[PDB]
Amino acid sequence: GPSVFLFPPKPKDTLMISRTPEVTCVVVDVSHEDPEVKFNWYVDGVEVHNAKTKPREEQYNSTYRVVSVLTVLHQDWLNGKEYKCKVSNKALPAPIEKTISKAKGQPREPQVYTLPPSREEMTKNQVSLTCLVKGFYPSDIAVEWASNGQPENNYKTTPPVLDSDGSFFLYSKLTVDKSRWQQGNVFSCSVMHEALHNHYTQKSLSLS
Amino acid sequence: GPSVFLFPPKPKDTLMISRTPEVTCVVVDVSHEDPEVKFNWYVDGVEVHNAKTKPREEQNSTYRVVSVLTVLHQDWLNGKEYKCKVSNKALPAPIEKTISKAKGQPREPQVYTLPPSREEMTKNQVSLTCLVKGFYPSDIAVEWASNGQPENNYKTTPPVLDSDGSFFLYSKLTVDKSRWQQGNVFSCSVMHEALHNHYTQKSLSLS
Amino acid sequence: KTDQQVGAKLVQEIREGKRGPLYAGYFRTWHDRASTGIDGKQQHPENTMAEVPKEVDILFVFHDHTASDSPFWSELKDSYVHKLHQQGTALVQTIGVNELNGRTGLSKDYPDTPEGNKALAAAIVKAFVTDRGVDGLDIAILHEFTNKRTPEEDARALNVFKEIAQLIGKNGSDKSKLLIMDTTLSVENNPIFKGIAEDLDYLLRQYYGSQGGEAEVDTINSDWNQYQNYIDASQFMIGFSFFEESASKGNLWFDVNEYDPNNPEKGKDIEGTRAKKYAEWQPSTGGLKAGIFSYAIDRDGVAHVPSTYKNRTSTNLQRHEVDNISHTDYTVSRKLKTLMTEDKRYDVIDQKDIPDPALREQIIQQVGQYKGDLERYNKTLVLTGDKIQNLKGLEKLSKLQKLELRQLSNVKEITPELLPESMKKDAELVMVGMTGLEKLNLSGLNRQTLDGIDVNSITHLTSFDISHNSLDLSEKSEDRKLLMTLMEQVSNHQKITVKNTAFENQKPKGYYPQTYDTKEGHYDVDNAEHDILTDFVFGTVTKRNTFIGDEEAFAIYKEGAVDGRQYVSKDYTYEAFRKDYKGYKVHLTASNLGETVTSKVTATTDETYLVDVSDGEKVVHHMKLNIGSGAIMMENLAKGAKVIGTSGDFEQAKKIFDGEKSDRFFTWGQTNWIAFDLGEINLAKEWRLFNAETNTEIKTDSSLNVAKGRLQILKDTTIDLEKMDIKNRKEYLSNDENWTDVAQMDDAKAIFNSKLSNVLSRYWRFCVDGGASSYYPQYTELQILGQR
Ligand SMILES: *[C@@H]1O[C@H](CO[C@@H]2O[C@@H](C)[C@@H](O)[C@@H](O)[C@@H]2O)[C@@H](O[C@@H]2O[C@H](CO)[C@@H](O[C@@H]3O[C@H](CO[C@H]4O[C@H](CO)[C@@H](O)[C@H](O)[C@@H]4O[C@@H]4O[C@H](CO)[C@@H](O)[C@H](O)[C@H]4NC(C)=O)[C@@H](O)[C@H](O[C@H]4O[C@H](CO)[C@@H](O)[C@H](O)[C@@H]4O[C@@H]4O[C@H](CO)[C@@H](O)[C@H](O)[C@H]4NC(C)=O)[C@@H]3O)[C@H](O)[C@H]2NC(C)=O)[C@H](O)[C@H]1NC(C)=O
Ligand SMILES: [Ca+2]
Repeated sequence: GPSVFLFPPKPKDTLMISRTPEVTCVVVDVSHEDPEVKFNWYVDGVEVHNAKTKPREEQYNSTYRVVSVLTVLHQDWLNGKEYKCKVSNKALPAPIEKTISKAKGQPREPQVYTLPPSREEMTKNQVSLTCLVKGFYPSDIAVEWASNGQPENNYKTTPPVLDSDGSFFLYSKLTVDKSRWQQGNVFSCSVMHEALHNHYTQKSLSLS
Repeated sequence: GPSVFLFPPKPKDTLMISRTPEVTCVVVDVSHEDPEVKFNWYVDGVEVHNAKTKPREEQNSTYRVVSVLTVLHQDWLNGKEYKCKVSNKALPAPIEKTISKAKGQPREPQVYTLPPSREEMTKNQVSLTCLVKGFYPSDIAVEWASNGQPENNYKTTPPVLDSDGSFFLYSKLTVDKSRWQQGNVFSCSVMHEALHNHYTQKSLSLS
Repeated sequence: KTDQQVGAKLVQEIREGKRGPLYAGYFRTWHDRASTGIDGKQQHPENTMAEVPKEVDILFVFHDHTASDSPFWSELKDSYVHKLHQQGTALVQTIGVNELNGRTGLSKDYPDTPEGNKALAAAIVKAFVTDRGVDGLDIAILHEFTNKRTPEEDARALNVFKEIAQLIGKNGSDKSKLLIMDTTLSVENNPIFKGIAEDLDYLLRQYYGSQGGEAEVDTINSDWNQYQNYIDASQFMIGFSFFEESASKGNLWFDVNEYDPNNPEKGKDIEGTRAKKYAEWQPSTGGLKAGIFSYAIDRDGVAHVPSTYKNRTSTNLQRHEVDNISHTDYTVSRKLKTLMTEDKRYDVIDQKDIPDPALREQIIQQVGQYKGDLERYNKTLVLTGDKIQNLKGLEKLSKLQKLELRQLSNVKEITPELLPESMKKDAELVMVGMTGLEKLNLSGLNRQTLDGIDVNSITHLTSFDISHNSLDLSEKSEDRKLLMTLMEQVSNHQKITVKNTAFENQKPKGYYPQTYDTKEGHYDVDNAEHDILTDFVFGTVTKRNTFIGDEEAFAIYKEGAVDGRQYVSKDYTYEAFRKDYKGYKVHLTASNLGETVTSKVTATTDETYLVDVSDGEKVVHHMKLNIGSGAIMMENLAKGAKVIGTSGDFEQAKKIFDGEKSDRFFTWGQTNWIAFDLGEINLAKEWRLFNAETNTEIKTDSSLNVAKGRLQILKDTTIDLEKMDIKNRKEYLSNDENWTDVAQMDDAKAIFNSKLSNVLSRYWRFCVDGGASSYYPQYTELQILGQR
């Protein structure tokens, strides 16, 4: 029978004014025989009709997937309102109801520290610019890098890790050619979190 | 019905001669009514009889049953498959779960210790950082030390897949700023199959 | 003679369609008793290909699991083919497309080059046709879900396939061999089909499981609508599948009956099966189909696993009695073949349909040999030669799209009861060299034109009747000039009377004019309502573009006559002819650049509008409309304005001056401001704010609208913000003392427009003072409207 999965918005989208956050609802293993899938969306038990259902997508022979995407208001999400997705189908005994809301708990402001390469790494053609973000709660966060106003894109960020004080921390690691580091270019580590002013801070990192 | 989880050995145990690595097999949600749980263990599809089943544990009216197979360091590191097979009356067919070490050219970790940020030095506790990058497979172990004694107030990130196919992580030891400024030496120990004797140490002191 | 000289006669008589409707079946090699696996062990002893009955016209050898050194292949070549040929069953070898495209097989042994692909093709014919001892090749080109084939792969496949078509098939060196494609791709996503269709004997479309709609054949009819442009219906074959053993979700089609615990033989009943549906199904157009085929004919008669097992899987496997292997009688196959051959549509065309033997011959060669083809054929029919006496039976070609009558010298009469009903719905009618024709009656066929009638070759004409058509016989019409020739032809043999030159009672159809004249309309300031559609975008035309503006012009049109004989039907109302201009909308952009949708304009003040008139799907007319003296078109002076400061995100503020409403500006609060620079001083006459709900990307509720705000200009008329330090600039623009209000907003309108007192200002600021709710207010676009 059909299953339902309800995914929350990307944390950057909830926190940034330039972006529009979305709750997404996926129905998998839909039969070819009874294909009509009706979605109903609720925000604190209040029906909303502004959702946008994408058409079916054959996964394998005679089995489809159906996604519905509800745009959310930044404030509603951040105030921890419940988003309920209700799915109906002929091959269901009763409709399926899945709910998600934002992680509750006293927010704690992230502390952002940029760390330069190790002397030992400077023997290599590419060096590692590091950004430490610690002491934040909840674990919803987004980290990006930049340089001269342009996005730097060759980076990887660790998942949040629970620290011993109940808060979270992570590391992001931008990799750059040593040449660019030594020439004295400035790099920026952008952190986005609900407990920051305007959900945003930037720390810089250049050669001393 | 009953579920099965098969956990690999702790990477330090596979890599250190002082330690004995173990594959562990856990059966959860066993009913009071049909409680008999038989385990069968296989190493490259070859049955082994040296496993050790611990008795049931009420985790209501539902038990948990753990079976622990000791492994040989070489077998694990040569990437042999460990299969755990579970039988029960409340199972339609037996459950078979397998784990092995990730196959692939091993790559030696590069260990770099990073001192606190200038900005963190305004605080009563500061973060000593250890970056380990470019290692494969992702089985690794990181510890801290100072003056021969273990430092224990640290957390390490899970391995993260880098863009070049290797792994990296960060370990973050937290110390009182006083101890950092007084010029004590700290060590970041890394244990991995691609290191000589599966071991290196990088130092970190005030500069 | 030989196994190859017998097989050539099967292929020939199959290709020429002498078998009636065809039944075919894919036999799975690994269910023949001769088949062996890689370990050289027998796989299934229960069945053999030799037992396939004569009702199976074509047996497809479908290979997997059978090892390539198996004794099966010798048995197929040396034993089965001989046995099957004796009853008149052809063998066809099925190979996959990956055999051609480089992915597997002999294609990885030959380079993807013009010469390499040719040599490969010949290697494939030898490997899979000549050496296996069969009568043809069937390429299987299926839908990929995951590792979709590269355009380079499909292009190769086609090139290899076309080379195979040179060796075997209808157009090959060796015509003793069938060439077939089976597929699961629609024409739109099947580029190989399009390229090879001309060389195929059959396309075999697999339609296992439901194909949508009440009768579960939507996809078949929709697909055929495309297939018919590339192949004849006589080449088209649809397939169902039998129940395969141990089939999981993804291969459960329910094309045959389910297991019944009280009737072991239910699997052999074809009543209420998709199999019977496909046997019965025929195309709407083109003609009767070639036949049907089954997948896994070795499973003929086995009941389907019950619906309750519909979602069983390879891991989660719930086996059933019907998953066991069994000998088959091919009971279902023989019932489905008999059904089709007993269908009355496949009855041949006889003298009861078309009496004239000469006409019957030609129609058969062109449309098909079955009664049910006549109904469906929807292309061209060219009738020629002096043997045809009469055209009786031609009326049965109801869907014929074009009829060409060429040099039919013994045809003396054409009446409307002879021609097909398609002639009343604009089918083409050509006639050239009708030297024996004396009477041309085309009355009551709604002919909108006389095109196709070569009047000069109709040299023995004595009478004609083209009355009760939809012709425009007005003075400057081509159709009148053709009528004049028809009358001159008649006048050569006898005096022109009414009894031999009927052309009256025309009801010409109305069309919308393609272009309207008025490019610049004008009204006085008369304080009256005017209608832009009635005044400027009006009128109806004929098929020959004769313009009738109004009722009065239609009256004059009706009074028209040839030789004092009124040709228009008297009982034909203007209401019928005229176009109603239904769903025509008028889009009006003022000098304000404000937009409205209305055909009405009350001429109260001086104004100029740009007018775009829409039929409903497209704009049919543009023009300007000056009310009175007019007004000079304003421009948005704020378009592409430079943001110089804001209380919020700097980059987001720039989206108020991009000219779309596809993104919004807001802040984490109920108040914000954006200061901006038009670059020069210009005369600002009005302003316009497009509020939150104007968003054309996310359907935005009006509760997110700006309720209150102020537009402002800088006080210091001539200050150089150019030369100011960034830090000072922000402090300066933030400080309310430097700004004078020039406009107020007090309404959460979707669009807010007000006038300005001829404001000359380079620098501006728009402050949001409050929202329509607690939700932080948004807006999408800001215009400052005036002259440069
Ligand atoms: C999806 O459905 C379509 C049909 O539906 C069509 O498309 C959909 C989307 C809708 O639009 C429908 O309306 C529309 O009709 C399938 O297409 C036909 O469908 C049937 C089944 O429905 C297929 O039969 C299966 O075929 C495989 C083998 O298939 C060969 O051909 C395929 C295409 O050409 C290709 O994809 C395969 O890889 C394979 O190709 C070959 O590869 C080998 C090397 O691997 C090579 O030597 C061959 O020369 C080459 N052959 C070619 C190119 O033709 C067959 O294995 C299947 O049977 C197994 O499973 C059955 C139960 O499901 C079971 O009863 C069978 O006995 C058999 O199972 C096994 O038996 C052996 C021996 O005893 C044992 O060793 C195995 O362990 C055991 N295995 C398992 C797991 O059961 C089956 O007959 C047709 O291929 C296909 N095409 C035609 C022309 O009919 C499409 O295949 C479907 N997709 C999937 C993933 O199922
Ligand atoms: Ca905009």
